[PDB]
Amino acid sequence: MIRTILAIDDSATMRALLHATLAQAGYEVTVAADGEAGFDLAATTAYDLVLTDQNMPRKSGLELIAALRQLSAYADTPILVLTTEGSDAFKAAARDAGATGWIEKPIDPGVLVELVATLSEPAAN
Repeated sequence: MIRTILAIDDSATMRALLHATLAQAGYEVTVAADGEAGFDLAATTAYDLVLTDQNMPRKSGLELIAALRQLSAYADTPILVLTTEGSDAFKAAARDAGATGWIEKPIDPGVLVELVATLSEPAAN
C-alpha cells in the first residue's frame, strides 16, 4: 500500500496544494527543491508515488527514471510526470524513461487524490 509520497513543482502554490491534499488524506507526502533532488532521493528512499515537473530539460536527473524502470522495484511503482506543452511527441519521452503516465499542471485535488486512491485501494476484478 501507499507509505510515502514525493512531489516536485515550480510554483510554491502547487507544491503546497498537492502537499496539503495528500497530507489531509493521511498519506506522508513531501516536496523537494528540484526535480533532480526529488528523483535522486526517490531512488534512495523509494516512495510510493512520485511527481516530477519540467519542460524538456537538458541536464541530468530525470534520466534516473531509466535505472528505476529497469529495476523490479520501481517499475511497478506509479509515476506521474507533469507537462506544459501538452504535445503528443512528449508522451513518447515520459514513456521512454519508464514512467506510468503523465498529466498537465496545475493539478486538482480531486484528480490527484483519485489517481492515488485507485493505487492505495486493493484489487478485485
